[PDB]
Amino acid sequence: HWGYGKHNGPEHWHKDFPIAKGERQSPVDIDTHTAKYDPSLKPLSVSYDQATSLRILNNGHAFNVEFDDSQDKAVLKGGPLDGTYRLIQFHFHWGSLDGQGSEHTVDKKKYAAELHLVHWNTKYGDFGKAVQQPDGLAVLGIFLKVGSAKPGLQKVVDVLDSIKTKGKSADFTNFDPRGLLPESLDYWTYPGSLTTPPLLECVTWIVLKEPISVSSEQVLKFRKLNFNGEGEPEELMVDNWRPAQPLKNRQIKASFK
Ligand SMILES: COCCNC(=O)c1ccc(S(N)(=O)=O)cc1
Ligand SMILES: COCCNC(=O)c1ccc(S(N)(=O)=O)cc1
Ligand SMILES: [Zn+2]
Repeated sequence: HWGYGKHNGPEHWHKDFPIAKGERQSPVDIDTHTAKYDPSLKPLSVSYDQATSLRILNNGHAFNVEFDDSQDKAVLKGGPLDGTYRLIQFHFHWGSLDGQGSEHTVDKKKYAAELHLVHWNTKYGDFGKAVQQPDGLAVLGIFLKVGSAKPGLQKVVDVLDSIKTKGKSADFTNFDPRGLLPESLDYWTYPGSLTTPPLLECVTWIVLKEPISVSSEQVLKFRKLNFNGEGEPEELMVDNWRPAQPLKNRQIKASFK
């Protein structure tokens, strides 16, 4: 099936997911000079105070922290969005070395990793119906650079030993995703897609300008995870990022002057 290796990686995905060559694919390079400030964007509202994390899962492509999305407990609104988008999960993409790992790039610069907080538009009732809609999803993307440790990430790092291999899950309640955000909510936004198969073109991307810093030890712990299941030959979970895709007929808007 699909992956990140030579024989099943991004350059192969189009054969089973032809939208891989579509008109609004993600990620993209964010050329900061050609992005345009958009005074029509409303203030962005990240409302995570009632977030209810449930579980962490190694799905063979990344690890997901899942949330209870049966009510409006952790939502994203404002910015480019109409209405309310409910948080369902977050995960990361990262590299084998600190000089790569992000999916979006900024003036071609790659960060060590990228966090994706995935939300679905509540007008569609649940995630599965939302991914049938051109405005079904909003993903908040946050770059990670290696420097000082991020205290609010440590609880994630500490549980990874229990989900080393594909299909493993563990209880992960009472985790506050607000500890993963940078100080500033300045962002760029554009219409795009899921960055993994099935590559559906449902996402309003909101990519924060300010990276968070994580320590070398924190990202090394990400790199000890496995793509494979237990008892299978070990392939380290590293470089699980899709490269930047053609911008095509899209303009990136900035929330800041
Ligand atoms: C199952 O053993 C390996 C044989 N399969 C493959 O090599 C393969 C490669 C690419 C795709 S993809 N990226 O178009 O979906 C799907 C399958
Ligand atoms: C209908 O898809 C089946 C499951 N896939 C997902 O939920 C999914 C969510 C977010 C991203 S990402 N990397 O764009 O944030 C990629 C995939
Ligand atoms: Zn992602």
